[PDB]
Amino acid sequence: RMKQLEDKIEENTSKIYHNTNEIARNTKLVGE
Amino acid sequence: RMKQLEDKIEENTSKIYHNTNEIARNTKLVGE
Amino acid sequence: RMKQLEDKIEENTSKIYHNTNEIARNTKLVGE
Ligand SMILES: [Cl-]
Ligand SMILES: [Cl-]
Repeated sequence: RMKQLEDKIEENTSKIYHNTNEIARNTKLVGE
Repeated sequence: RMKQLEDKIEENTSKIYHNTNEIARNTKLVGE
Repeated sequence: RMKQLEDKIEENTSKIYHNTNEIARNTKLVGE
């Protein structure tokens, strides 16, 4: 199971990575 | 411990799911 | 390995925590 769990953690890390970039884009677009 | 760790991973997956939707809403609202 | 995996999960939890706050800021700034 542990390798799969490491898989799942990495899938979450990747989703977070992309979300962080999208948030940054929104932050810039709402900024003055 | 492993079942609890799977729990925690799922709690993070769920938080990511909701954040992704909220980010999408912000993206649309900042869009032209 | 399990302690390290718990580490990694917590690093993701922390990234999510900060992203949630930033999303909230963007939500308020796009709000009427
Ligand atoms: Cl995770
Ligand atoms: Cl956002």
